[PDB]
Amino acid sequence: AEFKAGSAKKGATLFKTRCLQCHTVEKGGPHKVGPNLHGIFGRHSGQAEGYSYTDANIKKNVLWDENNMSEYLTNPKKYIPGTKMAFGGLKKEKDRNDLITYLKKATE
Ligand code: HEC
Repeated sequence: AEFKAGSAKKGATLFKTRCLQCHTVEKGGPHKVGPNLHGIFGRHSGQAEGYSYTDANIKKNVLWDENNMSEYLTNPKKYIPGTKMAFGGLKKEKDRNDLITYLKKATE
C-alpha cells in the first residue's frame, strides 16, 4: 500500500508468468477465468463489461489505484474475502511495483 514506480519490462514478464493465465490487458480483449483488465485503474471494482463477478468483488466497490492494487495483490482473499480469484498473491514489494508499473500502461 505504498507503491513506487519500477521496471515495466520486469512487470510484463511477471504478468505473463503470474496473471496472463486468468487475464488479458488489451481493449476489447477476451475474458478467461478472470476478467479483462482494460481500464481497470480509476474504475470501481466489478465493472469489466461482460464478466460475471462474485458479490464479494462487487460489494467491495474499491476504486482501483496503484496503492490499493498493491495491497490487493499482496493477498487477494484477505483484501476481498469471498472472491473466487484462486491466487495467493505477490509477496515481494519489488514485484508488485514492477507489475503495477506495467499494468498502468498495458491497460491504459
Ligand atoms: C486465476 C488463476 C487468476 C490469477 C493467476 C490471477 N487472477 Fe485476478 N482474478 C481472477 C478472478 C477469477 C477474478 C475475479 C474474482 C471475483 O471475485 O469475481 C480476478 C480479479 C482480479 C481483479 C479485480 C478485477 C475487477 O475488480 O474489476 C484484478 C485487478 C486482478 N484480478 C488482477 C490480477 C493480477 C494483477 C494478477 C497477477 C499478477 C492476477 N489477477 C492473477 C483470477 C486470477
